[PDB]
This record gives sequence, structure tokens and C-alpha cells, in this order.
Amino acid sequence: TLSFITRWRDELPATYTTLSPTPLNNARLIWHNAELANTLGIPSSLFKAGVWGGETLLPGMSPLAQVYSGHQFGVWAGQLGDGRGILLGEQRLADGTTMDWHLKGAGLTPYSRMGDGRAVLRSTIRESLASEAMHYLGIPTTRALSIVTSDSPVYRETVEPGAMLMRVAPSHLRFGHFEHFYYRREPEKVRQLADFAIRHYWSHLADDEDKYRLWFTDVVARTASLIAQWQTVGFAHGVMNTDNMSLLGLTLDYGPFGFLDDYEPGFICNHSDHQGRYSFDNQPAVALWNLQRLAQTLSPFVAVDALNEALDSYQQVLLTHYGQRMRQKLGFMTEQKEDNALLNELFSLMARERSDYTRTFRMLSLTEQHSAADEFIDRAAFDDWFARYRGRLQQDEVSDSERQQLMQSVNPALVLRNWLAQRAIEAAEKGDMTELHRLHEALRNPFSDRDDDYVSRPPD
Ligand SMILES: Nc1ncnc2c1ncn2[C@@H]1O[C@H](COP(=O)(O)OP(=O)(O)NP(=O)(O)O)[C@@H](O)[C@H]1O
Ligand SMILES: [Mg+2]
Ligand SMILES: [Mg+2]
Repeated sequence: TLSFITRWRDELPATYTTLSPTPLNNARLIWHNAELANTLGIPSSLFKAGVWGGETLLPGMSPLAQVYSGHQFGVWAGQLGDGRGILLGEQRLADGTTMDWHLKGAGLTPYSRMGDGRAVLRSTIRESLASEAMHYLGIPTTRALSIVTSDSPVYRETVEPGAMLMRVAPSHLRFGHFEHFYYRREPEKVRQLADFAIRHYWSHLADDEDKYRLWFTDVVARTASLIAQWQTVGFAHGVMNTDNMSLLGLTLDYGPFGFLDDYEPGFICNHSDHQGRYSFDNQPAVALWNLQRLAQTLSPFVAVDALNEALDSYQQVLLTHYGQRMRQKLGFMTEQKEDNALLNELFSLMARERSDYTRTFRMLSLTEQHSAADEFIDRAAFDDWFARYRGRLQQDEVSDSERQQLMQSVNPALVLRNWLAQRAIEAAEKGDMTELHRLHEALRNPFSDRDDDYVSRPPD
């Protein structure tokens, strides 16, 4: 009753190795995404480790591991690839969409280099929570369908339980796929990937009547829009290597990510990123640098001129999306030219006071235009900014009430803070999944107000 196609396998020969998952020892299902399963037509009986542990294949699957390469922290890293994951198959939905089923933690692969081919419970829990949180914030992302843990030791800085995440996404194409064949000097394979992407994900483009310029122009726009959305909610990816950039503009590969607590533009959550390359405030520039690396691979068959014109459009797209999202977050229903100074003055203040990002915006969503009605060392500077902020609000001539409702629909009450995830992980390792299930539920409603500790700052 589920329909898998062998599209990648049949259309992109020599981009993968066929092979099967390696099962863990005493694997067992600890969580699965019941809502998403209903959307994908997966019978609920399939969840009672089976395919979620890579111990069974469903009819139509033909598992392979993809090859790719990448720049890592700005330096060419050579061959990478699906070193600890496997594309089990591609499921076609009634929508006509296809959805990759990718098993992360599936065992050793020809692409594992010196890696064990395994993922650990804590990283699979964090990735499931992050990708579902992102999805309910309305930001493009891969999705999490299931987690299995095991009794199989996996050694990181300490011994951890081996685990696997069943990841679901429209595609796993990365900028690094193109880079891989470009630097191997196989420009034909580069173009094969472009044509495949256009055929299956930009089919409204008529074949070669400007298809390549228009497609890459959309690729830029989707990455700019993705970054704009991360910035707005205070998400720091932390490992924006070119192999972790999704061609479609999906958030891809959750590792040492971080949603901001205290507002700090130079926030680094990846403690291996010693130069702060992937600090929060560099994500706009880094994503442009990554697009330029992708643009490098297409110069054999796309005019270097059209490539730079598409690269040129990046900062206007990003600024359009960011500006429209911020105006909503500040409750600006119209657009006055006071807006950029009020913003710049807010972010300057928030930074000096180390204000919590999410909480500040959610509290600002209670503002009443005519009232002056506490978290700042310099209350003098706040009430002066708040004063000029509320005066500009009155210019909208819209009610206290509908501004508040607009803001509450774009400023979440809850984000996936590191200490909420940690708490679910600690409980999970002890065999209590209740916290994990409770937190996943809460993240399906980020814009709804809460009474519990899911909306508090971390305890310190
Ligand atoms: N434990 C591991 N064993 C084998 N390969 C690994 C391991 N950890 C990372 N790699 C590979 O090292 C490269 C960089 O890792 P990373 O960007 O973190 O990807 P990943 O989290 O393993 N998989 P993904 O979410 O598909 O991008 C990729 O080729 C990974 O497949
Ligand atoms: Mg990766
Ligand atoms: Mg990773």
C-alpha cells in the first residue's frame, strides 16, 4: 500500500552505491511522528524496530548511499557522501510530490571514511526536535519520522547508545553534489544533476528556454529566503558547509545548532567553529559564499554572466523577506521610514542588555499603543525607545487588538531551546520517553501561549 519509485537509482547512475543498512543490537522504536505518518499514508501497524531500524525493507525500496563532496569551513574537503546514512527509497504521494526516506545512523558505507557509520541517541533526539520545531514555525526543513535506540555502544566523547533517525525530505540534493562532479572534472554529470533537479522540482521550466538561468535564479532566492527566516526566529545552523546546503532551500543536517536564548549576533553554538565562521550574524554572508561555490560548478554550461546576475539578486531577496517578517514581528501593519531606525535601535539595545530573543518579541506582542505599561539595566533607554516605538504604531490606525493577534501569530511563545532538548535526552537515556513526546507535542503549537516551563529561559 505505499508507492516507492527508483528514480534516483535509475536516472543518476554512478552517483551512489547500492547497499543495505546494518542493524543495531536490540534496536527498538522509541518515538515516531504520528501526524506525519498519517500525511504520508504509512499504516500505523508498521510502528508495532523493523524498517525504522533498517532491519526490514518495504516493497519497492532499493537502498543506496549517495556520493557527494563539500567545502568544510571554507576549505575544500574532497569526497564526503552518505557516510552514515542510506536513501531507502523515494515515496510518491497522491499530491504528486516525492518524499525521500533517508535512514540516518544506518551503518558503515563506502563514504564513511574513518567514521563508525552510526549516530547517537542525543543527536537523533536533537535533530527530530529541531526539524519538527522548524516545520511548525513555517520554515522549510527536512522532517523527522521515527527514532530507534539500541544497546549498541557508540563512542563519542563518552560511550553513547547507537540510534537511528528516519529522515523524510523532498530531496537530499546538496550544493556538494554538484561540487563533487565539478572538481572531478565531469561537467556532464554536473549538468545531469541540474536537468534531474529541474525535471522533478522545477517542471514548469520549459526545457532550455532559459531553464538554467531561471532555475539557478530560483535556487539563490530560496536560499536567501531560508536565511532570512532563520535570522528572524534566531536560529543558528552552526555547520553551513556546502555539503549541508539543500538545493531546494530546506534546512538540512541538524548538529550543533542553536536557537538564540539571549540575543547575541555573534552567537556561536558549534564549539568546534573556532573562527566564528558560522556565528548567527554571519549566516547571510556565509550562504552567499556557498551559493558562489555552487555557481562555480555551473560555469561549464551556464554563462558566467547570468550566474552573477542571479548571485546579484541575493541581497534584495533576503532583505525583502527579512524586512517583511520583521515588520510583522514588530506589529508594523504599514511601512513608515521610522521603521529601520526603531529596529536598529532595538537590536542595539537588546544586545547590550543581553535580552532573551524569543521572550522579548513575545512580550512586545502585548504592546498597547497608548500605554507605557522591566527587564533592562537601562530602563531609561527602554522607555525612550518604547515611547518612539509606540508613537509610530499609532500611525497604523489599527486596533491594539488586531496588532496583538498578528504579532502573536509570528512571534512564537516557544522555541526549541538547548535545555528543553537536553531534558528530553536525559529522560530518554533513562528509558523515560514521556518528556520527548511532551516536548514534540508542544513544538507543534509554537504560537500558542503556555503555562509550563517550555516558555521560560534556561535555569542557570
Ligand atoms: N559517525 C560517522 N561515521 C561516518 N561518516 C560520518 C560520521 N559522522 C559524519 N560523517 C560524515 O562526515 C561528513 C560530514 O558530516 P555531517 O555534515 O555532520 O553529515 P551527517 O550529520 O553525518 N549526515 P547529513 O545530515 O545527511 O548531512 C558527511 O559525509 C557525513 O556522512
Ligand atoms: Mg552533513
Ligand atoms: Mg551533521
